[PDB]
Amino acid sequence: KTLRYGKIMIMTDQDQDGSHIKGLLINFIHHNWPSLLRHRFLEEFITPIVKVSKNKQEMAFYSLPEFEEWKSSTPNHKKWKVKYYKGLGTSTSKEAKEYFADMKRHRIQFKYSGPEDDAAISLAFSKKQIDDRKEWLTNFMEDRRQRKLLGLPEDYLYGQTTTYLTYNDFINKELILFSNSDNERSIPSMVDGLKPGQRKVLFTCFKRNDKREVKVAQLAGSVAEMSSYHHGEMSLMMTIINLAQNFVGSNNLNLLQPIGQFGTRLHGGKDSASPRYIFTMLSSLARLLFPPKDDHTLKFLYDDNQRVEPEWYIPIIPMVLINGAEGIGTGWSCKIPNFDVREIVNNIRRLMDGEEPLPMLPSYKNFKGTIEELAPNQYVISGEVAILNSTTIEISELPVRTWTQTYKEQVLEPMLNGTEKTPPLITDYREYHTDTTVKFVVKMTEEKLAEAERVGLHKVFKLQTSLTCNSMVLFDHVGCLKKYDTVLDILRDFFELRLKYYGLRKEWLLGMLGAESAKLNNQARFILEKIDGKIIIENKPKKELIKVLIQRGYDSDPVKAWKEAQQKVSGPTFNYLLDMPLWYLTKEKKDELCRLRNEKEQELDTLKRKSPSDLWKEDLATFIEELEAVEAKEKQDEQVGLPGKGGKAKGKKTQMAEVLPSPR
Amino acid sequence: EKIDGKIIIENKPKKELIKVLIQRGYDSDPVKAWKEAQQKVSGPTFNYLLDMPLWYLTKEKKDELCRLRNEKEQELDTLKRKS
Amino acid sequence: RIQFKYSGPEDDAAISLAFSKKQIDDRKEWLTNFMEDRRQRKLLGLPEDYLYGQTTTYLTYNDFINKELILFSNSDNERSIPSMVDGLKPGQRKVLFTCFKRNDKREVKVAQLAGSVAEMSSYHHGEMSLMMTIINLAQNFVGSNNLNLLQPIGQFGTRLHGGKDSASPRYIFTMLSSLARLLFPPKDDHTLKFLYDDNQRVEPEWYIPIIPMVLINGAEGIGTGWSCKIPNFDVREIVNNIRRLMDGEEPLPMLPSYKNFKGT
Amino acid sequence: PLITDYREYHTDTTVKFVVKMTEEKLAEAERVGLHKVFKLQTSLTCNSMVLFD
DNA sequence: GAGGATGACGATG
DNA sequence: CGCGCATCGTCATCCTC
DNA sequence: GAGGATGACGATG
Repeated sequence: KTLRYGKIMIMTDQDQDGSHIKGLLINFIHHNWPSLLRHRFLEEFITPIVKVSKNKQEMAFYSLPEFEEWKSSTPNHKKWKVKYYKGLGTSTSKEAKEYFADMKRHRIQFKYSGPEDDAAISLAFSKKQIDDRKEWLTNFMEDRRQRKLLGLPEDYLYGQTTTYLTYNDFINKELILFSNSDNERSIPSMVDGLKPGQRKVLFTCFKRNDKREVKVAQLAGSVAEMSSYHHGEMSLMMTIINLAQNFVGSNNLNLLQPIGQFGTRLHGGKDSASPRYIFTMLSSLARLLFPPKDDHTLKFLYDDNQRVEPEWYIPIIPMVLINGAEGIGTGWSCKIPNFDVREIVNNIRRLMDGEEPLPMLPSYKNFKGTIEELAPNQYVISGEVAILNSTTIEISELPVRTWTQTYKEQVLEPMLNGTEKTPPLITDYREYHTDTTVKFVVKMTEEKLAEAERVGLHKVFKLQTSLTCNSMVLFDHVGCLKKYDTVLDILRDFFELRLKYYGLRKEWLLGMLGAESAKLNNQARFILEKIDGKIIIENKPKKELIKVLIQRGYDSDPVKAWKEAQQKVSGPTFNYLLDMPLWYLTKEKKDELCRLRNEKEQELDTLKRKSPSDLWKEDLATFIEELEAVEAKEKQDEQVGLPGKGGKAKGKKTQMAEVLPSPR
Repeated sequence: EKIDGKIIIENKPKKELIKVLIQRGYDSDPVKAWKEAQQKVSGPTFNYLLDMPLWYLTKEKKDELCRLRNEKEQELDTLKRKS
Repeated sequence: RIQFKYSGPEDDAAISLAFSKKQIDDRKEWLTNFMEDRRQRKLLGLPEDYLYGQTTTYLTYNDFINKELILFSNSDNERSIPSMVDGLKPGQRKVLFTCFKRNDKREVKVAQLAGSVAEMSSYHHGEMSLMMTIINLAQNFVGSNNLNLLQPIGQFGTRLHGGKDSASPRYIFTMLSSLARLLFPPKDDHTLKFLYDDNQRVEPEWYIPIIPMVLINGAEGIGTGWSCKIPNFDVREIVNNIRRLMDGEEPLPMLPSYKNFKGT
Repeated sequence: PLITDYREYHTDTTVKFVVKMTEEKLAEAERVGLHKVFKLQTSLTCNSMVLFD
């Protein structure tokens, strides 16, 4: 009674986001006041997610499995007018009046019995129960896989009216969906290495041509309109900005072109302007990375009866090894550094040959720093320093994760003045930083330089960086998570998954060329028959024309046949034989068609002659030519970024060999 | 004219075809003329006389065109008659 | 980096000219003189004068007031009050032209439409003003408008609290109305001459509606030198008045009317 | 205090006012004017008829 | 009973 | 992603010595 | 000299 309130009612949407807020609130309350979980202190308010209406008849549905059961149990499909309720802006005051007209349906309390539930309350909030959560997610994934294989429908809540709600089912049924969704959206798969947001953006970009430039804010709305994006607008724009970043230490191959200020390498890289201030344009590499002919390979999802993006893609190279996968999710995580793009082609060629591929080293574009690996899955990265004189010194190259403002505030300020425990190390410093390169006119006492050398230049200035790669967990082609050991095994798995598709593409291409080939052959035969002359065009009925076309061995539309054999794999159709203008009756058109019909025959004979092998190399040849062109453009940009200043002076430089602490 | 039959379609060069189209009183594209007389207000064009599919050679298409050509004449006469 | 120059107290009068509540007629004469000079220069084809042609060390206040701020005054006056021919402001004009560019059979988002309008109409006034203009075009409740060009989809603000309590432009949806097809027939596209900016076909300077919009939705414009405030009227009487005028008789006096309003 | 009670049963478009008042004060309100006391009158003038030709 | 003071306002910064 | 100060000018109230 | 405490982080609320 002393408290200002007696009951706490929280309300969220039917999405999984509210589950996290409810869990955090339960944690905040139970952490200090467990005894208040038995006096009707907490309750819940719920909202609808979808409503059907036909002939002034409405039905309420609060669960997606409930909607699936309603579809499986009712013979009316498309008969009911459906209306989705993703957010709060859709509902109106007239609906709120009906919502508050029935309290016993939405206002539901909770129930607590036995201390065992508290363990579950701690399960999602204990830093010492990581393996327990791992087993929990594994059990749920196995159960979902088994239920999907057996085709048995899963269980859901809010089927009928309820007065209370047990915590055990609350944790085991609702928050687990948020955990699964966060894990699915946080870490990309191993097949394409693209997150769902990047996937939606790239699919929307593929939908159009975009010959000219386009705004980011304008593109975000178009992406959200077709990709069914329901996560606000800021996250999508942030993902687009991350895709746009291509500076040193961020990415190695982007899908866009840098137009505007996308954040510099000086202050965090997050100092970019508004998405409407900046412009963007699609790159030329995406055309070769994802060939259009692969659209008939994967099966798209069916949401809102709309053709949407697929679940993954089939790139020519694993993107995780070129741009890095930094994902943080529940149960596991993923952090893979970058590598060299040139070595990937040589490794793939060696694997196609059948030889053991050479070990790779983490590389970065525009980075001259050497990396030595002493222990497996561990790397040491150091920069380069130049000693011009016994007093002056300059840092030539900085290691990865080195920002100008942070490095300055964390190194120069303690070294310049005398701190509480350390004397002033440096005497002077200058920052002549360019757009990409750095300059340090730093002076130091000659006597202190000997001590700095004895201790270590990389050690005193903190130029060494250690990283370990152990979380090699990625989504498999099936959907499972497996902790990997080496990169070469991932390359071999990708190679097998890619080899599986050469035959599929060959089967799709074979016969499809034959269809247009037979179509052109029939058209040429019709032209030759007209030159000879048997079909009278004197106002003859279409029925006699179709009868003659059937009696003279003319097939129907092959394109219609290939279209019919796509969803699951009157009478005849002859529109294509009558939709031809009179230009076909000219000598030049006939002469060019006589060889156009054989231009396809040449490729068809080549496909019948070629093997599934020797195609990957021919596909990579154009890609290597385009990559050399892109590198030439990058060198041209460097020439643009050339002010006219003198080259860096040659000077003594050394790399420290840290003792190996034998970690892990 | 095709029903009567004088223009041979046996791989004749386009030059002879254009010469025949000029000699038989066939004008150029009127849409091109109205487009030209819009900004400030090779030789002849006959693409529209050759971009027609074979469906025009059917009885039903000819019968419907015979009245479609007069559907516009009715509105043209009405415009010439109305104020 | 250019400094300024001050000579003589007379410039202070100009400094007060654009900032005196007792010199309204003086500003009116000033705008009138500028408009007459611009009309004469355009008719004679003589090029006007401009500043910053060569390097300058100082800048006199008299020319500063008479040459630079006057352009802002003219632009604000041109963009604030609509014309008498169509009664549409330049923002509404750009939005309606962009809407005419497409068909829009289904619904569309407001925030998504604003970018498409800004992309083709050469809009350079941020994004908030365009969305606010779209919201004002969307309002159709009692006491606001009598005939809109859109359809009410969502919460466009109620008649209880200011009418400005609407949600985010992305929260709400919109759809083109069916009356616009009859108000602006497509065949009128060959009548007006469009401007040529960026070598691109853009919206015209005005439109030719079947009825004066100022008498159906009101023109509330506040600009420099003058303003405009016209109340609403009845739509049924407009047709009778136009028929009587086509006949050649003296039209009857009208009375300000409002949709769903029984007040005399 | 002029009024004694009031209620606001407002719909989406229409309004409702269950308002009570002293019968004696109603006579004074009538003598003064219902539109005047409750401020229901609104005056507007249209003089700025300036438009772009 | 009249004049200075207070908001109504609609596109833009 | 909601939070908030103003401009140009015109006019309806409105209240006190 | 080792273990708890402090930030690095990337999509979303």
